[PDB]
Amino acid sequence: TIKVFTTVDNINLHTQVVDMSMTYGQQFGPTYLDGADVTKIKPHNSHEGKTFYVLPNDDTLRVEAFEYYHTTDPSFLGRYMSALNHTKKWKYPQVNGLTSIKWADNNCYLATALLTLQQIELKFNPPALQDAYYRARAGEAANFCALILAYCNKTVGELGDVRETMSYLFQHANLDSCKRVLNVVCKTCGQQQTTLKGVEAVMYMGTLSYEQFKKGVQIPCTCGQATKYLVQQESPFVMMSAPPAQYELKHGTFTCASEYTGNYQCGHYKHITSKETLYCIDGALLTKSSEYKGPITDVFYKENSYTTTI
Ligand SMILES: Cc1ccc(N2C[C@H]3C[C@@H]2CN3C)cc1C(=O)N[C@H](C)c1cc(-c2cnn(C)c2)nc2ccccc12
Ligand SMILES: [Cl-]
Ligand SMILES: [Cl-]
Ligand SMILES: [Cl-]
Ligand SMILES: [Zn+2]
Ligand SMILES: [Zn+2]
Ligand SMILES: [Zn+2]
Ligand SMILES: [Zn+2]
Ligand SMILES: [Zn+2]
Ligand SMILES: [Zn+2]
Repeated sequence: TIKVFTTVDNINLHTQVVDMSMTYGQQFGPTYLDGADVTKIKPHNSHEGKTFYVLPNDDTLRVEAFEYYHTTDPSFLGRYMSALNHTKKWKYPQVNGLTSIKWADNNCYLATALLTLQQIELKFNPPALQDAYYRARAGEAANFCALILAYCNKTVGELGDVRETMSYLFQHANLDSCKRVLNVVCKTCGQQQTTLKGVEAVMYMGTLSYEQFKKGVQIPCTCGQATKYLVQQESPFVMMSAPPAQYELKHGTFTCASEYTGNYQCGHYKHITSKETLYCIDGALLTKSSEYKGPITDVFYKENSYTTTI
C-alpha cells in the first residue's frame, strides 16, 4: 500500500490510499504522473507521496476542474497530459531576453506564438492558462505549450497556423474592453457603421499594414465595390494578417511579425521582433539586421486609443 495525493489542478490536493495489487485505473480511473498514463500501471515504491492527475469522477473534482481550466470537456486532461509528455522534453532557450523553443515535432508555429505572447498584453481567463503563462515568461514554458495545444485541439506534430493559434488563445483571454468601430461607404447604398467587440476587434485578415487599415481597404458590397475604414480602435494591440507575401519591415514601426516560408501548411515559421534593431528568432537561432524584407503573414502593433480624422 501507499499514501497518494490525487488532484485535478495541482492546487487542491485530496488524500487517498491505494493498494499495490491494483493498478491506478482500478481505483482512480484514468491516472497520470508527470504526463505519463499510469492508469494500467500498478503502484510502485517511488509513487508514495507523489501527486497524480486524475479524471474528475465526483462533483468536487468536476467543479475544481472547471474553475481551473474553464472547460468541462472530458477529453481535455488526456489531451493536455499527452502533449505535456512531449513538451517537457523540448528545450526552451532564452533568446534576446525572450523564451523560445528549440526545433522539434513541427513546433515552429508554437515558438512564434510563444515569442509573440511575451510582447503583447493579455490576461487569460482560465487560471491554468494564466499560471502557466507566468511560469513560461520566467523560462518554464513546457506546461504552457502543452496547454496551448490542448486548448487549440491540436496534437504534437500536427501542422499549426500561428494566426489561428493566436485567435483561439484570444478567445480565452479578457478582451471585453476591446472595441473597433468601422465605416463602410458604398457609392449606391450610402454609408453604414458597425462596432466590433472582443477578439473580432483586435484581428484583421487582408493586409499587414495598420496604416492601410486606417486609410481604408476595398471590400465588395451587398449591391456588388464599397470601402471600409477604421473609425475607432480601443485595444492594447492589433494583429494584421494576410497570406504570405514579400514585405518590408521597418524598425520601430511594429512590435513583432510572423515570417512563413515554404508551401501551404507544411512550411516553416520564423519570428521577427523590433528592439533597438530588427531581430530574427528561428527557434534557438538568432540573427539581426537594420532592415528586413521577406514573406510575412502576421504583424503585431501596439495600440491604446485611436480615433480617425475623417
Ligand atoms: C502552417 C499552416 C498549418 C495549418 C494550416 N491549415 C489551414 C486550415 C487547415 C489547416 C488548419 N486550418 C483549419 C495552414 C498553414 C499555413 O500554411 N499558414 C500560412 C500562413 C498560410 C495561410 C494562408 C491563409 C490563411 N487564411 N487565408 C485566407 C489564407 N494561405 C497560405 C497560402 C500559401 C502558403 C501559406 C499560407
Ligand atoms: Cl469559460
Ligand atoms: Cl518529444
Ligand atoms: Cl475561458
Ligand atoms: Zn472561461
Ligand atoms: Zn516528441
Ligand atoms: Zn517548423
Ligand atoms: Zn475552449
Ligand atoms: Zn446597401
Ligand atoms: Zn452597395
